[PDB]
Amino acid sequence: GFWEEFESLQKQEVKNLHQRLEGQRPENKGKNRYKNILPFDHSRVILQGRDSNIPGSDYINANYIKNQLLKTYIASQGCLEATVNDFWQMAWQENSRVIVMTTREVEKGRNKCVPYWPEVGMQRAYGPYSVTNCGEHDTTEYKLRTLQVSPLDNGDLIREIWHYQYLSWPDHGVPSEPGGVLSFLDQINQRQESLPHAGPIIVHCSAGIGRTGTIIVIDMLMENISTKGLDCDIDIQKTIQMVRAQRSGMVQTEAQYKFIYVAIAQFIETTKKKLEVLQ
Repeated sequence: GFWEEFESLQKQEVKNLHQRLEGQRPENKGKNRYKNILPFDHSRVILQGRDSNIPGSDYINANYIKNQLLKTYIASQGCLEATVNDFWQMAWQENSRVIVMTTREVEKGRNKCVPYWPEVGMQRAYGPYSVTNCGEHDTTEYKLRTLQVSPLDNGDLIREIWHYQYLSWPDHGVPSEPGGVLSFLDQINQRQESLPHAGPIIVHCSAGIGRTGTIIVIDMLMENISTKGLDCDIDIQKTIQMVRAQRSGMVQTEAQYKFIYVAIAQFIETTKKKLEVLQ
């Protein structure tokens, strides 16, 4: 009786998998970069520590993404000034220890993301959290900032968060070679794997679907390969569709689509050459 009746209610939620009502509350209008790029209600990140008596207080334009054909991710839009505190609430509650920013703050005179970290050696509050930038390391393609975050009501409860910003991947194109992105993801994965208890990796660009979707799909495919071997079914189209069921529009452009193929092809060839050496 019960499970059959329950299944009859599971039906409605299946059909509702494409709704994006929360992002359309009038209270949330200033929290979106684009009125038409909204998180699916079913997978949206719901902010805690907020007053449920205030409509929209739980909102952020971001969704959980998991590899439903295999670690997990959050795909987020890039901060507006009005949403920087919301971003830090999200990172704290999810226990995220790695942030992956795939955009510059401004590209070609267009705002993409406001900075939500302090300069090195600076400490400041973002709502009820204190964030300190403890140091930076520059490579040719990306910058790593080590942030220390703690609740203002619990000052000694410190978490280190590693913030990786890719600097050479414009919203209007893709990198000329995939090597930079592949080594960037290798460092990110080494960091994440070193922390079994860490929450989802937070990945963002400007709208949170283009470069964000592209880098997440590359990472999931690399994971699949590293786990199953070079024998595995690599189905890029299927992987993208799976990720699109969780946040609308992930992997936006034809250049991004081709870049996934180019990145994975190089990853496979590099892997094969190393294995050839070991045998």
